Amino acid sequence: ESPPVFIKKPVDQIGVSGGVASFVCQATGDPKPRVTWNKVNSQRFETIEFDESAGAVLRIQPLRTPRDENIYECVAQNPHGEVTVHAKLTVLREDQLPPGFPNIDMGPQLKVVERTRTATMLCAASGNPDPEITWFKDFLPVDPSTSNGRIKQLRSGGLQIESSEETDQGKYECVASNSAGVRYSSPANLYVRVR
Amino acid sequence: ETGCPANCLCSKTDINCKKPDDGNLFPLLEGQDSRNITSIHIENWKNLQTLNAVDMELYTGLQRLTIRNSGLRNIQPRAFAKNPHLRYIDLSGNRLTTLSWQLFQTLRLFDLRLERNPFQCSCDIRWIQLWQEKGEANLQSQQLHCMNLDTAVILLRNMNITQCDLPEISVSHVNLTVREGENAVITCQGSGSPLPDVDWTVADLHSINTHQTNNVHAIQLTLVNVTSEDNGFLLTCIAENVVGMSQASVLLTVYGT
Ligand SMILES: *[C@@H]1O[C@H](CO)[C@@H](O)[C@H](O)[C@H]1NC(C)=O
Ligand SMILES: *[C@@H]1O[C@H](CO)[C@@H](O)[C@H](O)[C@H]1NC(C)=O
Ligand SMILES: *[C@@H]1O[C@H](CO)[C@@H](O)[C@H](O)[C@H]1NC(C)=O
Repeated sequence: ESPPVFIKKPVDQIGVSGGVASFVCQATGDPKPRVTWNKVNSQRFETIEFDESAGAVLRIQPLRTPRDENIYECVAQNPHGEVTVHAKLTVLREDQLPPGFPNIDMGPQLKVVERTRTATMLCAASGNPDPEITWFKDFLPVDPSTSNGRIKQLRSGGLQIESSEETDQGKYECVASNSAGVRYSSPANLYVRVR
Repeated sequence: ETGCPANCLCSKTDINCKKPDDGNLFPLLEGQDSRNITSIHIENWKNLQTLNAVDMELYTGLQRLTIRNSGLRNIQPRAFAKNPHLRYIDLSGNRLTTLSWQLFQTLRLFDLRLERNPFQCSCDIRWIQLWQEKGEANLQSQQLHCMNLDTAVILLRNMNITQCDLPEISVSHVNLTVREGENAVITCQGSGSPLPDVDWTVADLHSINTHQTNNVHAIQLTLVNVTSEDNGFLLTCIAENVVGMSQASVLLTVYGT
C-alpha cells in the first residue's frame, strides 16, 4: 500500500495559435493510481490515456488565443490519497512570434518498413536558442528507455527504430522546443509490413 | 508477393476478408494501389477490437466500409477524416457500447448499420435516436437496443434522457460592414443541455483575429486591422455538444481604399 506520486509532472507550454500543445502527467502508487485532467466538452481538447489510466496526455488542437490560455490540472487518485499538479498554457498569435521561436525546417515523411528492418523518422528544426527535438507517437511521448535500447534519438534529431515490430506502426510527429515556445511538425505515419 | 493481406481476397477495387481470423491488426494492402480501393469488407474477426485513423488514412478513395460480426469495441476520434467519399458504413454485430456522431461529421452517409451491438443508454447516443426519427442514413429501418444501468434492455425508440437535446445558437449581428484598417467585434453564443462548445471556424480569414470567452457559452470574435481581401467572407460559428451541431453565420463587408 502506497499513495500516488507523479513520476511525470506536466510542463508549461507556449504554443502558436493554430498549432498544438500537450501536457503529460503520470502517477505511480499501490494500488495503481488513476489520473484525470480538469480546469465544457470539445473536439479541440482531447485526453489520451496510457499506462492503464495511470497516465494521461491533454492535447489541445487547433490552439485558439486568448480563450485557451489557462492553468490546467491533472489529479491522481487511489484509496490512500488524492493529489494534484498544475501547468500553464500561453498561446501566441502568428504576428506575435519572437524571432527565435522554433521552426520545423523539414518534418517527417510517410514511411514503410519491413518487420525486423531498421527505420528512421527524420526531423530538422531551427530557432534561438537552438531547439530541442522530442518525438510523439499516436499523441503520446516516445520513451526510448522502454523500447528498450531498440530505439534511439539521434544527434541530428531523427528517431531511429531498430528491429521493427508491429507496435512501432503509428502516427509520429516531432516537437521542437526552446525558451520561446513549442512547435509541432505535420504528422507522418510509419507502417510496418510483413516478413 | 501479391501485397494482398493474409486471409483476404483482393481485386483492384475491393478487399474481402470474411473467413474467421484471430488477428488483431487491421488488414493493410502493400503498394500505392490503396487510393483506388473503393470497397473493404471485414467479417468474423473476433479479436479486432479497435479501429485507428492510421488504418483508414491510406484508403482515400474508399466508399464502402463493412466491419461486421467481429470484436470491434471502439473507433478512434477522426478515424474517417481522410475517407471523404465514404457513404456506406456497416458496423453491425460488434461490441460497440457507444458511438459519437463526430466520427461522421465530414461524411455524407446514405447507409449506417448498427444492429446487434450492445449499446448502453446514455445522452452520448441521443443523436442516434434523433437520426432515426429524421430518417438519416437509413437508421429509421433498424431495430437497435440499449441497456440501462439497472440492466433493463429497451428499444432505442423508448429511450428517454432528460436535459439532453440539440444545441441552440445565435449571433449578435446579421451582417457586418467595416472600414479597411479598423476593428470590429461580434459575439456568438450557444445554449442547451449539455452545454455546447462554441467555435468561430474562421481560419481562412486574412485579417488578424482573436477569440475570447464571455448556462450559456459565448465567444467574442475580434477582428483587427481588417483588410479588403476579407470582403464578402462568411464568418461562421458552430455550436456542438454530444447530441449534435448548430451553425450560424455573419456576412463580412469591407469598404475603403
Ligand atoms: C488509380 O487510378 C488513377 C485514376 O483512375 C490512376 O491515375 C492510377 O494510375 C491508378 N493506379 C493503378 C495502380 O492502377
Ligand atoms: C421521461 O421521463 C422523464 C422523468 O424521468 C420526464 O422528464 C419526461 O416527461 C418523460 N417522457 C416520456 C416520453 O416518458
Ligand atoms: C495594418 O495592415 C496594413 C495593411 O497590410 C499594414 O501595412 C499596417 O502595417 C497595419 N497597420 C496597423 C495600424 O495595424
